[PDB]
Amino acid sequence: PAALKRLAKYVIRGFYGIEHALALDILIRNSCVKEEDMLELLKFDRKQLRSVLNNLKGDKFIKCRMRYFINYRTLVNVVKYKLDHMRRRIETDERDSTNRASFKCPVCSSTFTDLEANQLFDPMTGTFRCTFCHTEVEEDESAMPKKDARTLLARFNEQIEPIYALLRETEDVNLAYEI
Amino acid sequence: SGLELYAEWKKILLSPERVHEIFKRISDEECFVLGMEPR
Amino acid sequence: MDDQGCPRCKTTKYRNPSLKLMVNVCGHTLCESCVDLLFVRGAGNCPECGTPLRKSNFRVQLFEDPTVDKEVEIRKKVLKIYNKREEDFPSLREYNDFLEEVEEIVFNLTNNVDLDNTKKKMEIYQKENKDVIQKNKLKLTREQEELEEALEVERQENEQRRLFIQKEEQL
Amino acid sequence: LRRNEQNGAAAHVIAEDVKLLQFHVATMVDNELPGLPRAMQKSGRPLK
Amino acid sequence: EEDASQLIFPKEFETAETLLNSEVHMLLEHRKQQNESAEDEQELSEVFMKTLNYTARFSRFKNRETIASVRSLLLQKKLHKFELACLANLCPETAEESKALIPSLEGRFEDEELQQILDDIQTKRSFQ
Amino acid sequence: EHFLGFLRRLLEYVKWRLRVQHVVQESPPAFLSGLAQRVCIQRKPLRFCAERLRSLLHTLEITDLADFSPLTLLANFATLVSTYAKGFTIIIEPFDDRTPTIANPILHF
Amino acid sequence: PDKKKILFFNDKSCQFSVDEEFQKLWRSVTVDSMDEEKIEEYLKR
Amino acid sequence: MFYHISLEHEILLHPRYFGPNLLNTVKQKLFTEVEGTCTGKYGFVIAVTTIDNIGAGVIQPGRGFVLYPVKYKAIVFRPFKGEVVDAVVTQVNKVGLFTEIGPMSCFISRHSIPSEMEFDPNSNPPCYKTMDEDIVIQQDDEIRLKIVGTRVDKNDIFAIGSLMDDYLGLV
Ligand SMILES: [Zn+2]
Ligand SMILES: [Zn+2]
Repeated sequence: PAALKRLAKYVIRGFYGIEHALALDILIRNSCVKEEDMLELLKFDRKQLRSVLNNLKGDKFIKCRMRYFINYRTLVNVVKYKLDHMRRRIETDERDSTNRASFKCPVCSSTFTDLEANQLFDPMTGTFRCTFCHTEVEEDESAMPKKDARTLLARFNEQIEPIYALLRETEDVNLAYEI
Repeated sequence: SGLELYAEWKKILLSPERVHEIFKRISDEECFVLGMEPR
Repeated sequence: MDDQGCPRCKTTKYRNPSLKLMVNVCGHTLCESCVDLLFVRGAGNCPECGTPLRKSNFRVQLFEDPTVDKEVEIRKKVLKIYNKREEDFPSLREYNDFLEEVEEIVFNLTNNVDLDNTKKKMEIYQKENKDVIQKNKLKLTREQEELEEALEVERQENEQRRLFIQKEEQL
Repeated sequence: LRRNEQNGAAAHVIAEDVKLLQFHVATMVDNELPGLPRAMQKSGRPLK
Repeated sequence: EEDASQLIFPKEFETAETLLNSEVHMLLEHRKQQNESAEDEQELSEVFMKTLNYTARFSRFKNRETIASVRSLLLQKKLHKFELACLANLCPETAEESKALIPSLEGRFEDEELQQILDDIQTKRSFQ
Repeated sequence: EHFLGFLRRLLEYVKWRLRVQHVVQESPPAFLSGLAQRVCIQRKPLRFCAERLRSLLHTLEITDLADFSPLTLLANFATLVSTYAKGFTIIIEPFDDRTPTIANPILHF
Repeated sequence: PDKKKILFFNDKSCQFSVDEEFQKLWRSVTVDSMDEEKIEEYLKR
Repeated sequence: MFYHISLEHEILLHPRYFGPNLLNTVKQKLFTEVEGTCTGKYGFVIAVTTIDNIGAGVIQPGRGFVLYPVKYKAIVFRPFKGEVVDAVVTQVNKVGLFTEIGPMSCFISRHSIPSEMEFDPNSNPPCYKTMDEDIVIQQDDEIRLKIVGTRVDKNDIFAIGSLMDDYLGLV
């Protein structure tokens, strides 16, 4: 369980905030953890401590035992679950279906496909003319900006992907070990 | 109760997302035999 | 199946040990997920060194060195020609020097100028595509056929040995 | 609510505003259900 | 999604018997032979001659029996009938071209087989 | 350089042959034909692999030969595959007896 | 707590915020629903 | 692909056509608004040759008209993606090559044209040619192209092609 303790030192570092992390530090020792002791030791607000505990309960990071005295032990499957969710976002938002360079008319900010301006394509000018106004078309640009969001995300998602892939290899080294 | 539903065997109050994910897994034959046509 | 991991769309080799890698003209790496993710975004643009892929040249094999893939494919395309056996030469030193010339041509097509190599290929390929290259294509086809026949003869003999000892026991 | 759980709120304002959303969306469709204190805008006008 | 490279036709194309540029060309004058008789009729459409002026400038074969045989040529072959019409209006001359023209016939027969039909085509096609 | 390529080819083919997840018995000419068809290694350069690795390993002044115990083994294995037939037997085992939950594919010439 | 009490502690300087961590957390839709691990393994297969 | 398929249609007759020669009046009215007006779901209606049967004319309540269902066999052209075809060039531009197959329009993007055939705006007819000028593809030239994608709008069909593939060019 020492490895899980170590993975825990990383995740608290990697994710939880000081208020959470200070409480999570106490969770380090899985020998005995009462509610009165943890309250007095942390000197956190009782309502607020109950909120954090309730939050940790939501993680299933703590298994309450009715000794009434209580005990709190690890039940969080979110680290691997969250890494899988990261892989799922990496795979859907980041991908761009096509170049999608539809003509767009700068005067009326109307959006066209390469197909839309093809019917418009004006053979006397060797270029593409907008529909109701003969002003020349432009790149898709702001219109239909799936790529504009994806291009920024594409790169943001790849950085997050190297960091999370390192975290996932550490998790597999722990998860494979315990079979 | 009012706009919420409780459940004791530990008296939880059910979430719409939870019961929604529960429903998301019923196959198309038991849902059919309980009446709800899946199409 | 446990290599460092796919470059572009890094998921395949780390999770699934059920893949194979395809090399390009410049010869680095591409998996099937790379193949499809690359074809939808250019179809013939190398992930790193941007080599100008002629007709989307890609070749799927199962090795984990790119120079190995390069040497295997080029070695096959060279040894389709240059088929003079030891039967075809008068002496032994000429045959061993001929195999060393084949190694020279493979290493020249690895990194050197491909012009003098192709002129040497023109001369030898013409002068021996007259007679010897097609003849040895025929002979290598005959030996492939007879090796497959001999392996099927071995397996018929093993099945007969199994079934005859079973019929010994039951009889 | 989008911005309030966009930043990780205290997970307690979220209960009393999820009940607000549940009430407001159960207010548009049917109001004459017993209990559920009625909503009003004008001069004591219950919602239609 | 609808690609003839992956051979996805709508299920309505089961009784979709096909033809090539010459059989189109044949009846196109018969419709003009319909405009000869049956008077007191208005002018023709635009697409009628637009296709007729196109597919009459280029033909794939010459006359009736040239095709009446080539359909009997592919008659005994183990073919999808979609296959015959694709190369009937291709006129290829090398077998790997035809398999570069078709993403689907690499693994059916010997290469020279369709080349022999390609030879059978270039033997019957009277070039000028 | 070419002999390192030669051992590279032989190593990758024996490694791919060992990947088979069922027990396979062969005679050594069947293994030589599988070699000489699918990774282009003929018979006489596969006989002389022991002489070549001993001369090479004498050449490059390298000191602690215990570090080079596997490759010599492989090279010596090559010699046997290219020498004897009809009396010997190449049997491939993907798994043995005492080897639960552990990949241990071995190769008895 | 702003006025009730405050605590001095050591959490270390090696803390990594990462990219869109809050946004990733707000997307744990399954929550307590079981069989998500079975789903996670199926997506990696 | 030129197909010879069977489909059906219905005609609304105005009550001033009843009486003798009622039936043939359905025929003339059939030819006009069925052929020479191509649609999007079935392809291109070129010409009809046979009309199988005319159903029973149902008098709809009010509004006078009587509807007779009809069944006919009409040759139809419907091109598919991935199809290889011979085309004629109608206009040459720097962004690409415009070709046309029958009534259908077709665009070839320049990136989908081999680099050997560079664009030449300098020639009075804009064209595509090899540097050696072995071939000079221009307007009204006959070429073979591969359909990369197809379109069907209201009555007009379009496709998009590539010359990069093997065995393409003048025919
Ligand atoms: Zn405009
Ligand atoms: Zn990949």
